[PDB]
Amino acid sequence: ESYEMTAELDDLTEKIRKAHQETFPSLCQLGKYTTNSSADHRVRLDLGLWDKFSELATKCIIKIVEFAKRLPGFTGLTIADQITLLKAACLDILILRICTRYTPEQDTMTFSDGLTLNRTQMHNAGFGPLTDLVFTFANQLLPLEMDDTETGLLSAICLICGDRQDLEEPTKVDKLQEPLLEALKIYIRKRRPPHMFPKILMKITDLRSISAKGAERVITLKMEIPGSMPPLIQEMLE
Amino acid sequence: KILHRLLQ
Ligand SMILES: CC1=C(/C=C/C(C)=C\C=C\C(C)=C\C(=O)O)C(C)(C)CCC1
Repeated sequence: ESYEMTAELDDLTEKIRKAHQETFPSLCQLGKYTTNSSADHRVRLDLGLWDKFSELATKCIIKIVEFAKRLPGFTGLTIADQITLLKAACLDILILRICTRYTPEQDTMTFSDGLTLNRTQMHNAGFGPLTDLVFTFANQLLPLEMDDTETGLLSAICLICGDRQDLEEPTKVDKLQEPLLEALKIYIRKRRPPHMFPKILMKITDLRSISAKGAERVITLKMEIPGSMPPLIQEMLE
Repeated sequence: KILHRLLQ
């Protein structure tokens, strides 16, 4: 029931917590609503849902950038690096965020405006062959009982990654990630009373296998959507 | 670029 004194890490944790909540609404503090564009059977692509989903995707990527600039030291990196980090982590954070909006008993996921889609609608909106992979991840997350604090730190840790190809100052990025890992660890300790640190980090590796496929889902969607892929989505997954 | 503007 005792913990050492860690003032500075506690401030960082708080800043990242706020940065997260403020750039990503809580499921409970959200006015969920339903649609039905094609909740009955899975189809190649429900254009009506894609239009909505793609609009929500554009906005959430915007918020992620907003979240990135709120991370201590992020803006201190070079512009090229910031862009590099964002492009490499965007999808990972997107998956993590949507899966945090999972309502297991109704098997749905809620978007930032409240739109709540079920598994079939998620598929028809554009996830296609990823639907199951993402839902499984959402389910494997429930036992961890992560809060916005942990989600923000985990997202921050995923973003600020020195092992990204093309970084001009990797060691500078590595220096920013250290406090984050330690803050996540320290935090897990006071909260969860006691082997969750490695367990939660291991989830980053699960995210990579899913984001790996998401890159190929973009190519596929390009050939099936009416116009062109929303520009911001193109910059982040090209 | 959109990223540049948003980051600038
Ligand atoms: C961008 C994008 C994709 C993934 C989006 C994900 C994984 C989450 C979106 C979450 C939102 C939009 C949340 C919110 O609003 O709360 C997929 C691979 C389907 C292909 C098309 C481009």
